[PDB]
Amino acid sequence: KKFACPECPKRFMRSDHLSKHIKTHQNKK
Ligand SMILES: [Zn+2]
Repeated sequence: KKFACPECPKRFMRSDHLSKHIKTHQNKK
């Protein structure tokens, strides 16, 4: 529900710091 790294079952309260986190899930490529 809401926004949150769809890759890992975590929880966040924003889209900025939340996006930067998912940025490490797709290193390069
Ligand atoms: Zn994640």
